[PDB]
Formats: sequence, C-alpha cells, structure tokens
Amino acid sequence: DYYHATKTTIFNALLNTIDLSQLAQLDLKQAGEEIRDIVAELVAIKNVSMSVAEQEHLVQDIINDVLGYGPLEPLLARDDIADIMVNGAHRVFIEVGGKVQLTNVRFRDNLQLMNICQRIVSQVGRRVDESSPICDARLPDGSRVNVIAPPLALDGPTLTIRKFKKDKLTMKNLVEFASISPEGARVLGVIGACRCNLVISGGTGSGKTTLLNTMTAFIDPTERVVTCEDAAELQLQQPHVVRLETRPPNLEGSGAVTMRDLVKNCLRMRPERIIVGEVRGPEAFDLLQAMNTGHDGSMGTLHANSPREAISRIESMITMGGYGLPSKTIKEMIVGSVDVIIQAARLRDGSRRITHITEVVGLEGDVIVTQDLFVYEITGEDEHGKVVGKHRSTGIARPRFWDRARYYGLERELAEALDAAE
Amino acid sequence: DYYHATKTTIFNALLNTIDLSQLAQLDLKQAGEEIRDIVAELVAIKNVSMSVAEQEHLVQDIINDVLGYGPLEPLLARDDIADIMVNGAHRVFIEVGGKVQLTNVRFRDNLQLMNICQRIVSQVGRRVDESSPICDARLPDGSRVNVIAPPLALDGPTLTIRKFKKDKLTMKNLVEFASISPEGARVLGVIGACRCNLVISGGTGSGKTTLLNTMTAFIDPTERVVTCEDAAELQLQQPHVVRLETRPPNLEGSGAVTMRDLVKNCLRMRPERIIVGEVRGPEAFDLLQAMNTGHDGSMGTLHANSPREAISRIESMITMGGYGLPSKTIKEMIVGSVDVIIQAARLRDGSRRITHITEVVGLEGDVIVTQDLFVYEITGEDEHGKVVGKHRSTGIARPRFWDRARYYGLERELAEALDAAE
Ligand SMILES: Nc1ncnc2c1ncn2[C@@H]1O[C@H](COP(=O)(O)OP(=O)(O)OP(=O)(O)O)[C@@H](O)[C@H]1O
Ligand SMILES: Nc1ncnc2c1ncn2[C@@H]1O[C@H](COP(=O)(O)OP(=O)(O)O)[C@@H](O)[C@H]1O
Ligand SMILES: [Mg+2]
Ligand SMILES: [Mg+2]
Repeated sequence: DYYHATKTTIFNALLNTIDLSQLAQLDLKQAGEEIRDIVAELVAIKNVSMSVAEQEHLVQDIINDVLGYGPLEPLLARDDIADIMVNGAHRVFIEVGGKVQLTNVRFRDNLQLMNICQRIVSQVGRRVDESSPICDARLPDGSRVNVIAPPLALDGPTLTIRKFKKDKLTMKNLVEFASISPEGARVLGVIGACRCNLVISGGTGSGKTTLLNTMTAFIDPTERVVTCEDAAELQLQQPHVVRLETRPPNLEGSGAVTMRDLVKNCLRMRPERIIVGEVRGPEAFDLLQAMNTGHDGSMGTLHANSPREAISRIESMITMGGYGLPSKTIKEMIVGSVDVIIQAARLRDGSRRITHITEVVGLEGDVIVTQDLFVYEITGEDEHGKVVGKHRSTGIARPRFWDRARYYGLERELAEALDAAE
Repeated sequence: DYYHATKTTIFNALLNTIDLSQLAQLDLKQAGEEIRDIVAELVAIKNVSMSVAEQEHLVQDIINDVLGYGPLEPLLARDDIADIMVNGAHRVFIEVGGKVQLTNVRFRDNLQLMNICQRIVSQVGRRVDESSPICDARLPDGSRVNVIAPPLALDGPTLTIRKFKKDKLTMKNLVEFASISPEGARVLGVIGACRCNLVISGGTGSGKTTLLNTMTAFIDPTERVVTCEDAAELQLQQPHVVRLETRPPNLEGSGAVTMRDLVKNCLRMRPERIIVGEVRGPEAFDLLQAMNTGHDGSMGTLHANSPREAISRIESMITMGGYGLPSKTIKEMIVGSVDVIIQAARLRDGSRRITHITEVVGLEGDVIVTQDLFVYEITGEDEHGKVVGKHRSTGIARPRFWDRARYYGLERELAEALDAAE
C-alpha cells in the first residue's frame, strides 16, 4: 500500500514535471537517466521515507512505465514463462511448465495497458487502435504478439505473448515425432531435391515454417536460394543463400517494401529458388510466375487447412492482386506453376502431422484436379487421449513430377518410397 | 599477414591524411597520382620494406579502394566471369563457364560494400540507400546491376552484376555442339531468312535467348529490326536495329514502361521485324498483332517445355491482357499469327538440344493443330550417362511456310535440307 501510494505520487509528480514527448524524442539511455534524476529530486522534495533500494525500484518502475513495457518487464525477462496472457488491465496469466497460473501483476488501467500494447506492436512497425482493433505480429526475438482493442475486447485490451522456443526441429525429429512416416520423409526428400514447386499449406501453428525449414535442407548447396520473409524465421544451411526481409510502412505510411516487391526484385537477382516466408497477398501471383518462368523449386508457405482450400486461397490472392484476370486464367496459372502441396495440420489432441502430400494433376473445365500421393488416416484414439493414425501412400506409382525425378536420377528412390508405404 | 598489416596501416594513414571530399572533387587521374604519391611517402616514413612489385600492387589496391570498386575490380576485369553475386561483405560468387563458384574475394566490411554499391549505382545516376533500398540499373557498358540495401538484406547489402556477354554462340557452334543437325541448321536458316513468324519456346536454361540471337543472324541487313527486352541480352549485327528496354517502376510505383507499351509503340515505329526478348505477359497479344499486320518475321522467346505448352502459355498471356476475347478468338489469332515454333530443351546430362521445329498448321474445333517438321528423338543413354539421340525430319515435303520460301527463292534449299534430314 505505502509503496503503491508513493509510486503513484511520484508518477503524478513526474507527469506534472516533464512532458513524455520530450523524453520520447531523447534516446532510451538519456531519457532513463533524466527520469531517474527527476524521480530522485521528487522523492527528496516529498521526503519519502524509504530505503535506497526502494527508491531505485521506484525509479526503475517509473522508467519502465514511461518507456518500457510496464509490469510485463519482470515477466518478459523471466525465461521459464512460455506465454503471457493479459485479459484486460487487471488479469495477467502466465504459462509456467505448461500450466497457466494467475499472477498478482496488474496494470494501472486499460489505458496504460493499451499504451503498452501500442508500444509493443509499433516495435515492429505495426499499429493497433480503434480503427484497427486486431493486430498480430512477431517480435524480433521470435515471440508472437496478438492484441485486440477495447472496441472488440469488451473487458479491456487483450494481449497474448507467446515467447520464442529456442530449439528447432529437423526431418529426423519429424520422423521421430511420427509427423511423417520414413517413406513420407524419403518422398519429401525427393520432392525437395528434384526442384518441385512446393506450397506448404497448413493451419495456424501447424508447423508450416518448421516444415519449410526442413524442406529447404534438400536444396543443393550450389543453388543460389533467395529467401523472402516478414520476420526472418528460416535458418537455411546452404552456403549460397540470400536472406531478404520486408519493411513495413512507417507511421507516415511510406517506405513500405511489400513481399511483392521483394519477389519482383528476386526475379532480377539471378536465383535458382525463391523461398517466400509466407504467401498472404499479391506476391502469390508473382511467386507463381517465378515458379512458371524458370525458377523451379520455389517454395512458399500458405495458411490453409486443406490442399483444396490452399488452391482456393491462392486463386483469391491472385484475384485481389490488382490485375484483373479470368478465373480460368488464374486456375491454369496455378496448375502450371504449383507441382506439390504439403498439408501440415494440427490434430484434435494438439499434435502435428503432415496430413497430405498432393499433386496438382491438372485442370478439368473450371475445377483443378489433384491427386494425393500421401494421406494420413486417423484410425482411433489411445488411452491417454492422443490421436492415433497412420500415413499411407495412395499407390500412385508415377506422380506428375516423376519426370523431374528422372531429370535428377531420383526416380528410383521415388519409386522405392512410393512402393514401401502402400 | 605482413602485407595485410602494411595495407591496413597505409589505408589508415591515407584516410587520416587526405580528405575524401577533396579527392572526390579532383579528377580520377590527378586523384590517383596524389594518392600514389601519398602512399609512397607514407611507406617511406613507416620504414616498411617491400618489393617494388608488391609496393605497386598495394598502391593500386589502395587507389581502387579509395576510388575504384575495391576488390571487386579484378572480377570485373576478367572476361571469363559472367555474373558477380555478393551476398554481404564476406561472400562473393562468380559465374564462370556457366557454373557458379565461391571466391576468396572478401570485402573489408558491410560499410565498405555498401559504399562501393552506392558508387556503382551513382555511376549511372541512380542512388540506393535506406530510403530506396532496392536499385536496379543498367551500366553504360551494358552490365546490369541490382543492389539491395541492408535494411532489406539481413546479411548485408546484396549486389548482383550481370556482365554483358561480348561473344555469343553462332549457329555453327550449335551445330558443333550437336544441338541441331546441319540439315536442321539449314532449315533454321531458311526459316529465319523467309521472314517467318517465330516463337522460340524452351525450358529453364535451355538456351532460348542464345537460339534467338543465332536466328537473328539470318535477318536481311536492309530490314528495320526493333528489339524489346527486359534486360538487354541480344546482340544483332545488322545495321538497322533499334534496341529498346523496359523501365521497371521505381519504389514509388511510377514511371513503369512495360514491355506491352514497348511493343505497342513498336507497331508505330514502322519496323520490318519486332524481336521481343521474352514474352511473359499481355505483350504477347501485341506481338501477335505485329505478326498479323505485316511485320512478318517477328520473333519472341517464351518459357514452355513443348510447343503445345507454348501455345497454351500464349493463350493464357493474351487472356491476361484484359480484353474480353473468347478462347476461340485467341486461338484463331495464334493460328493466323504464329508460323513456326522452335522448342529447345536442356536434357538430363546438361546438353542443349533443339527438340522441335514445328509449324502451326491450323485450328480444328477448339484445338490448334501443329505438325513437327524436325524432331529430336532420344534412343537411350550411353554408358557415360550422356543422352544419345538424333535429329530427324518428319518427312513433310511442303511446310505450311513453303510459299514464303518460294517467294524469297529459298524453297529449293528448304526442300533439299528436309530431304537430307529424312
Ligand atoms: N511436426 C512437429 N512436431 C512437433 N512440434 C512441432 C512440429 N512442427 C512444429 N512444432 C512446434 O510447434 C511450433 C509451431 O511453430 P511454426 O513456426 O512451426 O508454425 P507455423 O505453421 O509457421 O505457424 P504460424 O501460423 O504461427 O506461422 C514450432 O516452433 C515447434 O515448436
Ligand atoms: N545450344 C547450346 N549449346 C550449348 N550451350 C548453350 C546453348 N544455348 C545456350 N547455351 C548456354 O546457356 C547459357 C544460358 O542460356 P540462355 O541464353 O540463358 O537460355 P535461356 O534464355 O533460355 O535461359 C549461355 O551462357 C550459353 O552459353
Ligand atoms: Mg510460420
Ligand atoms: Mg533468356
């Protein structure tokens, strides 16, 4: 109580003493030093009866509130905390050891929480407010931040921070986790090596980026690969890799470098493969053009819960991408460009699997016909609640991309894998 | 070590001695002479013992770093080096003999690399920086330069210099490489000299542009040729040639001059032939129009793995133009415009082959009918792994374009070559 009252009085005095805009104009170190000096002066003026440690703690709290992330700072610093959920200014939950717990942390009010959320989202050039209540982003340290504004979040601004996991999986791990059978792993190796235009669809948090990172491991080291991303997630191991990242528009609305611009430039950097960190806009069109004009092996990842939905989503993205084209034009462009679709999915038990490996066979009339080389069949459930299933090959001995395999001498391995998991 | 340490010390002394702005004001010759004199004086003062050749090499390197393009200079000098790709200050690949390879060339740091890139772009007036991180330009000597600034390129500024190839393969070379048999070479010469409408399709890296450049050697000197290219690659030897290049939009999205606009104008420039570097968009329509409207002999490369795929790609490209043309109308336009399609493919063993020389016979209901005059048949593969095959004439004695050959007086050569290949 006494500490809280002293902190409130000191904050009010500081607010009445200086304007936050001036400090914001200053650097973090200079602003923090000035805030500490002003807080010490205010404490001396008020003759607050507290220890030097209490004064330092109050100064640190004031500095964090003015420019830091407020009460989240101790939680963000902590490593064991995997997730932080703030359901309004007065409810803060943290995930520790896989269990959600209610912390005593509290914000001053929904306005302070909204300011903190706006700071966090702007840290990556994103803006959240009444006009744009919802904002999802990925911070540079790899944590995912989701924010909803009061207009939608009835009980106050809602914030979710999912902190980055250190480790990253490999195809061997996926085989171990039963995400894909060994024959499926071999077929994926053939698909990646033989320069097949890939689309790695999947639901949110279903392993799209991890699967793409594993797939890139099959690219030949000699190939010049150009990776475009919004958050710099991939960790390709090849020597000749060019890592590009989009630049979101500044607060003035200028300086934007969308993924479409990155892909258009990539067409002029003499790459062999263009790897888009995630297709969500007009770049799809360009990417498909890249797939269909000599940049074979270009891989992208897409948000879709099934290959059919992935194809429909790609068609829509091309449609809204400025250019007005016939639906059949876009459909046959997709058919010509995309060779394989891999459906990463999350099961009802929360586990992750590679449900579909599918070929874009062709276009019949106005319907894109595809064939599933590999499908995951769920056959029940275990005693612990975990889903139970198995990956089975559809038995297609000659997939549409067989020629590509022949071009690289991988046709023998493709046949072996397709036969060994019938 | 000793040489590197001496070079570093000399560079530091020169930086502390001569102002960069003053040297920039001075001309290249005077600046170089002053820099050489200052470096010699500094070496004498430092009492550094080195050979005359070593001292001259160090002075030249220092001058290049101060004024030239630093370690990038020798790579530009070498003729055999086609492309130079710098991914950050520590990695430099060069395309030699058509294969990319890493080089021990390393820049001092990313700041030096960015400075060199800025100087290179400014040489043609363009400027690249954080405000405009992406810069694509054509140097006066014809080399294309693409630069990506650090904010987009995570690993440091990315540079791509595609040098213009001085010498290009001729039809004699293609005959030597067994790409086309001598009878096929004669038939191609007849097709080129007959002002036959042409489309040179092909797969990735299949030599479409090289084949087009070879075929343009048959154009009569007196014809007024007009060339449209996204990137200047063709080198026609005729006297009356007009070379045009598209201008991609700046980052502001302004000033774009698409290849469609270039061909639209070319229809007004009173040409005898229009040579489109590569048809990959709506420009197809305009190109096809040029073929209908008396500009007989127009050529254009296209990405496709077979003549049927080339025709389908042309239809799709025409549909992309926004005109409400039905499919039947587009097929009729293609049949009436295109005369011969040359499909060049790259085989498994890396060999280039002119797989097909096929006419566009006509249009049955909904289906374009083509007849292959010349076909490359693969009989298998030798124990060395190379694909074994031969070029065979289909036996069509009177090609659809026979009348044009008779008009130009080449019909007898055409018949002789077709019979000999038979
Ligand atoms: N096959 C798998 N088996 C087990 N754990 C997995 C698997 N794939 C991913 N994970 C774990 O789940 C996390 C999901 O993050 P990931 O980047 O792979 O997902 P995503 O599909 O890109 O999702 P988002 O929609 O957030 O981009 C991975 O970081 C890893 O921790
Ligand atoms: N018929 C051929 N035989 C041997 N090499 C070839 C042939 N055609 C092209 N090349 C080589 O291939 C390289 C690239 O070919 P390119 O002109 O880019 O074809 P495309 O434009 O279809 O990719 C050239 O540097 C050339 O040396
Ligand atoms: Mg992802
Ligand atoms: Mg070309």
